[PDB]
Amino acid sequence: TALVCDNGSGLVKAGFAGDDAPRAVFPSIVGRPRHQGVMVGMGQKDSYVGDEAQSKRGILTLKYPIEHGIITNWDDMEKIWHHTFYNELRVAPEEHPTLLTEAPLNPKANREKMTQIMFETFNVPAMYVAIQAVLSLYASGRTTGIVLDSGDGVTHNVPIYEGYALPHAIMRLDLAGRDLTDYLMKILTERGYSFVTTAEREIVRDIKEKLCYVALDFENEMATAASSSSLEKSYELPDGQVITIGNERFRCPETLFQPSFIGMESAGIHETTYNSIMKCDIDIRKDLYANNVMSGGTTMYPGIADRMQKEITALAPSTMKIKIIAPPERKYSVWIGGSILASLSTFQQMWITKQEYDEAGPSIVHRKCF
Amino acid sequence: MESAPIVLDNGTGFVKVGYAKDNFPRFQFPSIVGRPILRAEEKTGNVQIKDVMVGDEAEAVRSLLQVKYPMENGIIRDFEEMNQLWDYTFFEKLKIDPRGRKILLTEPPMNPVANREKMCETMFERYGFGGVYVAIQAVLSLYAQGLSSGVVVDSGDGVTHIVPVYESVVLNHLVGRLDVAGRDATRYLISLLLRKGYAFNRTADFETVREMKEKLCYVSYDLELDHKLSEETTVLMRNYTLPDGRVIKVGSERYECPECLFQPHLVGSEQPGLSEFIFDTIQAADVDIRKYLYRAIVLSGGSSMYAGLPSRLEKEIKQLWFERVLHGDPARLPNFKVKIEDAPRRRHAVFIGGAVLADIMAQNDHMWVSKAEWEEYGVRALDKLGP
Amino acid sequence: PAYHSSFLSLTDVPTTGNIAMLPLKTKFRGPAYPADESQMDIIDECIGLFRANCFFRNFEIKGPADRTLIYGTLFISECLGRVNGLNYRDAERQLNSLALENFSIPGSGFPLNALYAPPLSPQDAEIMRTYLTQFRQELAYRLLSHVYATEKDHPSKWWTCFSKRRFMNKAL
Amino acid sequence: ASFNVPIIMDNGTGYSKLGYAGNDAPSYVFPTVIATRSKRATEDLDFFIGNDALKKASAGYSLDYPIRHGQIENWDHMERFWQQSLFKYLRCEPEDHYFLLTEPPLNPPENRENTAEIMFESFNCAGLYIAVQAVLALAASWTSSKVTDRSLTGTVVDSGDGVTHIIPVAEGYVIGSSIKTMPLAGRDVTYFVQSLLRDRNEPDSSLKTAERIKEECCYVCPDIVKEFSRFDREPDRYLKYASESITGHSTTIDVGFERFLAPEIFFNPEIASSDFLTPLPELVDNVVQSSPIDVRKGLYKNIVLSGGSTLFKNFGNRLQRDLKRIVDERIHRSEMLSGAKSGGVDVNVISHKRQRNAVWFGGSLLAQTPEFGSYCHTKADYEEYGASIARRYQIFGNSL
Amino acid sequence: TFRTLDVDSITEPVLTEQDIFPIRNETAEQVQAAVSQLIPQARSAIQTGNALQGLKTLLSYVPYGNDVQEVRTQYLNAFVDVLSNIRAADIPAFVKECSTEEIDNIVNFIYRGLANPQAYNSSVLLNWHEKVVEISGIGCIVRVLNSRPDL
Ligand SMILES: Nc1ncnc2c1ncn2[C@@H]1O[C@H](COP(=O)(O)OP(=O)(O)OP(=O)(O)O)[C@@H](O)[C@H]1O
Ligand SMILES: Nc1ncnc2c1ncn2[C@@H]1O[C@H](COP(=O)(O)OP(=O)(O)O)[C@@H](O)[C@H]1O
Ligand SMILES: Nc1ncnc2c1ncn2[C@@H]1O[C@H](COP(=O)(O)OP(=O)(O)O)[C@@H](O)[C@H]1O
Ligand SMILES: [Mg+2]
Ligand SMILES: [Mg+2]
Ligand SMILES: [Mg+2]
Repeated sequence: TALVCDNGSGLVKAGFAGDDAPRAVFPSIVGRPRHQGVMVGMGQKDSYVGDEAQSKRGILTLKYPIEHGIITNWDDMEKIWHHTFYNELRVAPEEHPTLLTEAPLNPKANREKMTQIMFETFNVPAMYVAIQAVLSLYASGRTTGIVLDSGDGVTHNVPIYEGYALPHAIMRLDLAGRDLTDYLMKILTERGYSFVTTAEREIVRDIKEKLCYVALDFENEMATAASSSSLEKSYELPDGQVITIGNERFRCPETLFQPSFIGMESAGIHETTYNSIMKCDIDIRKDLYANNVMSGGTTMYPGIADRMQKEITALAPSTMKIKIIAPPERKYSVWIGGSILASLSTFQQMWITKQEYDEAGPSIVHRKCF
Repeated sequence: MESAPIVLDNGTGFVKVGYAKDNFPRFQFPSIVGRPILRAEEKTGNVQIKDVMVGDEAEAVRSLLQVKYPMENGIIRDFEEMNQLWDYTFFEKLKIDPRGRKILLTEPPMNPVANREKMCETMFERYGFGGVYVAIQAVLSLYAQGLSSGVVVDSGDGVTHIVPVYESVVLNHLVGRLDVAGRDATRYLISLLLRKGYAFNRTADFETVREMKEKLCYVSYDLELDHKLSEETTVLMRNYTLPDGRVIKVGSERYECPECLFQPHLVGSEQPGLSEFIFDTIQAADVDIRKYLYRAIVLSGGSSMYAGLPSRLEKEIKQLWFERVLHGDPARLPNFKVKIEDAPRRRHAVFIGGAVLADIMAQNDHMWVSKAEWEEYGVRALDKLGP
Repeated sequence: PAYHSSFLSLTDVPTTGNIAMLPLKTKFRGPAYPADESQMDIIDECIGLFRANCFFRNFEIKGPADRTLIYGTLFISECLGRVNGLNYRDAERQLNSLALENFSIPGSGFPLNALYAPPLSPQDAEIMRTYLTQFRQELAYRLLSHVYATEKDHPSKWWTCFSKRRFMNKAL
Repeated sequence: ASFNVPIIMDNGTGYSKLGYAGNDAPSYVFPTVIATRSKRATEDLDFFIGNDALKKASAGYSLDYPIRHGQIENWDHMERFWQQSLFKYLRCEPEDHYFLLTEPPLNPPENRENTAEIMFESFNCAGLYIAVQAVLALAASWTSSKVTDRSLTGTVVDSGDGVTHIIPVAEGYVIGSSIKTMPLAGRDVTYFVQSLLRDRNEPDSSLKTAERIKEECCYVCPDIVKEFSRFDREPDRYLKYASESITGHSTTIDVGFERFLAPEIFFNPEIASSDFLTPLPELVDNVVQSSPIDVRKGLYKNIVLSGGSTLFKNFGNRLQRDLKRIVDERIHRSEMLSGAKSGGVDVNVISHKRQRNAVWFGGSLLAQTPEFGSYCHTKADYEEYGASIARRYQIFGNSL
Repeated sequence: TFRTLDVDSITEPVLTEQDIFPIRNETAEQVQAAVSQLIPQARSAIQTGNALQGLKTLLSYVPYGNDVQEVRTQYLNAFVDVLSNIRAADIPAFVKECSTEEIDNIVNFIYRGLANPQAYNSSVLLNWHEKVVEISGIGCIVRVLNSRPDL
């Protein structure tokens, strides 16, 4: 078995090649205690990761060692990788070759340090570092498509046709579930609710996952919310305190289509996808409209595929047949695609081995990986 | 007196009130309401206590009162007591008939909408003001400077809030609350003095430690130096006499109390302190405007008045740019320019700027939300008051 | 906290200065409106609360009903000072003599002249005196039914111990 | 560290509990009192402590309690109390042993500094751990020492002779920002019982007689105006207590409303004091509502009682019902705004077989840990840095 | 963490001692030669039993500078040796005839002597301190407090 590890910007997903779901899926978080007052000898330690960091979160300051798809803390990312191998998968990584994942248009030093730590600290036999969006295509049983991936820290469009990527037409936006959680923590202040700790951020992420949705037509949902409580819902805080949420349910996801809600100068995900297909050549522009693959947990909102369809059909010419491809497994599609790729016969010659790393150094990843 | 617009800084710790073109508050008094109490305490025939007593009438007499605050954290907690402050403010401080007047109100940038709605409703439907404007407190503190760009940080009794402004555009996505201010520092002084065996649990004693903090506390410029003066020396020791006549000794608590602004974890908050909250805010602004925000960090509000706070804040921003931008390389640090703006009048910069803005819009009758507009649109009349 | 008057929940009650002239069950002459004989009134409340309330050292007054309960509470402390060692009959005559003798009203040596209003007119003073004399005669007569409940020639020690429990450190 | 059993000393305001780690009880439980005299000078040798000091008041010794309101305030007397604890009662050599000491969460930096110099320079102990006292009382609450029985989140209400403090602890970490203290405990309820015997002019109002009337006669009622009324309605509510005088003759005391009115000191501290006003159920609410939102269910689900002054009959039930009232009124204000029922929160106040000495039993259980000698100051740390090594607050957030 | 990084030492350079006290207008070898001419006169005045003239000649010039500790300590060795060889009855008659600048130099160099008792006899320096302060007053010590740090 090869390992597949999706280096999720908010959620690590790990398992073995040829399996059809992650064996382990957990928060990409390291938590540290915000109190020095202690019980002696009591199972009590300098850091917690993943599900220990979530279950202990009230007394921890939580930080993600990835922000916007880039590893900002290498000393804590090696704790997360150590936890994937020795605690979640329960393997010695020096026995198993590892497929890793990366966002497009990242710093090259991210992919260099990511190959360096894997050979120099985890002693792996071999490894590879695929762009996430081509894995999500391979997870869906097609060789043409435009993949809208949207995780915790990044959202990106990759056009791909007959198995050839169009790298000049790739788009990347530093706006996803982290920024939507920030904006929900912000706009819930207008109801009178204050969420400010890195633990309350995880409560507001759960409010967002359970109750937020994409409005099919935003200004009509605003007029609906101003007219009736039929749009409002209730949430049980961990305190047993009951919270009421209304237009914040759809104002939060509207930021994905209107980045100016967070002061960000960008196209929304409709216009970003349109400009990405419109940057491909005219014969390929006929086909990728019928194959808008959606991927990652920020593409998981209720109503998102129907509104993504009604927006992208207003930008495209009226003769085009448009399809949004949004599987119920889309949360895991980059991992499922990595599980497929690491199982292919023709892939086994294109790993990076420990031998060619010793012969070339960490810069080898730029000649082996797209 | 005059037909001018009234300006009211109905702040969490103090009301300040007056009119357009006033260079200082016409009156300022504690935003407190008192009810009669008896408390195994001194009594005399030389005073009389009414069933509601407020502002200066309460604060001068507070041994005789159950003191309560209508506001906390920048929001009205009890409108029945806020009505008693507003009655006092208009009818026996200003000695004015509000009927058809225009009034400028203030609040911090991230309040619940119900605060502004029920506050404007009260102005239209208790007092019968002819129009209202509600201004963000920190943009008024920039009007007091005569200034159109800079990051303005206002710290009062209830909340510390920050508003970046560039070329008169307000950067609404960058505005933030640090939920630590003068009341948290006063509650922390009570907690620190409780480790020394003193007690201040009566509602009347909160104003006593407020005056003690306001007299004796200062911001340490260099923590290991103030800890050295604290642990190796008696020079930080000071005596304070309570209105009881009791004397208390205070030492490290003088720098350890306001340190909760720069280290919020001391009061249980997980937020970054003043310097790191201001730095994370400027460093989130666009590349072309960061220099103009660092060259004008405008301090405002009473909780900016601790001795050495401007010095500590400037240092600690230079020191934080040196860690997080230069990664500890000295060679470029002299090129980084920061300027804290630290005016003498800055406790009242919100009022003084409200008195400027209320004059700029006094003749522009369409700029105010009208009573005739409120009674036909309701709360949707307030959609005039910015995004 | 301390216990406040249930009669603070009453409204449109007659008043003098800021005493409430509450409905009173009594056979003494004066201005107080006859209460129902079947229900607790301010004197059944004032004696029932007194031996709890005299231990508290903090009390916030909700209105004129509590100003009336406080004047009663201070007068029960006076009665339990006057009553000691007496027969029930000697106590009735001593505590009626105490109730009737010339006392300070609010607005005159009154101990709480900051918390009570002066009488609102020269005639309000006479209705305040004629109410407070009737009230405190009834309050004295009612207390004696409790302190001489089990025996008749000596005051119960379970009531005489409050004779130095000076409510809020105030006395008449 | 040494292989010898650590020595546990919980020095309370009322009582000192002395023993060795791993025993099924303290070896000694006696008052934190010293009896002192008031051609070679030896009056600093002539003192006595504990039960043997109580015997010396008739021999002209002045008794004093060197700990008052939780804090040591006479370091001459506390040094002599510790030397007599070590060399008479525990009969131990400090050079061979590691020590577990205790003090309240508020206690001054000055007290831990003064404690460390007496332990390392007067006695020369091998090492010292000064524990956060009610954090040990959480560990005494376990059903057994095994890891599966541990409940590392809970509020602990400790109420001894001198002070009562409510400590939130979650996942084994103390939330020091949320500590509340009430300056009233078992001694203030004795002074109130004594004051009521004295108001009735009873034949005896000595401090021992007021103490014994707390331990035997007092209990917590629902409401003092209903309970005063029950002392009219039912006649056997008044007890008769037989007491023997200092000069050795019998007396009989009628005990009355102090049976319920004296334990009411915790639930209405305006009875005891001008300076503290918040009742214990509201004070425990203020601890949990100042504490982080994710730990609030855990802190209400496990409210551990500790210290002798929590042992009043019906005390945990009064605290539970009054706190459940505060908690459900706050939850229902939110259900009534939202139009949906919550899951609620269970408030559980826990009384347990080791509640009387929970700090000592916790100190014993934590000093048995293989790691314990690494949490102590060793005398080699003290030889470098002196008493400043103990000065920094353990429980609260420090600047620098 | 940022709190401990010294920014002040590089963003606001503080005054140096040579901003307060003027630079020495003589080179290190020039002052070392000037003292090396005086020490033999100071030694010779002890052998003729004229140690009072030994001090009056030695005191006519004083070395200063952080670059000259070797010749400053050689001058201090000669100064303490001269003061140790003057008879205690001669001190009052000599001190009253010194200038204010010679007195300032005597009270400065008895202070450099008192700072190093393993080299210098404090007993004679304290006897000189008593008599110089008795005759010339407190202001001579005030001039030493205020004096240059590289004397
Ligand atoms: N010299 C001072 N030193 C320290 N604190 C001060 C000083 N002067 C005022 N304060 C504190 O500032 C607070 C009052 O400031 P201010 O009037 O600006 O607050 P506010 O406007 O009423 O509150 P807010 O703006 O949050 O609603 C009080 O806590 C007061 O003690
Ligand atoms: N059902 C959902 N609806 C909306 N957001 C969701 C949903 N499920 C998960 N999320 C969001 O998915 C994000 C994580 O997506 P993921 O694809 O795992 O990102 P990443 O791979 O980069 O770590 C989180 O921000 C989370 O809030
Ligand atoms: N059964 C009891 N009921 C009520 N109080 C008790 C009981 N047993 C002991 N006490 C009281 O508990 C207090 C001693 O508790 P302890 O925990 O030993 O205090 P401390 O540690 O502070 O010295 C004393 O006031 C004592 O009289
Ligand atoms: Mg991802
Ligand atoms: Mg303000
Ligand atoms: Mg104790």
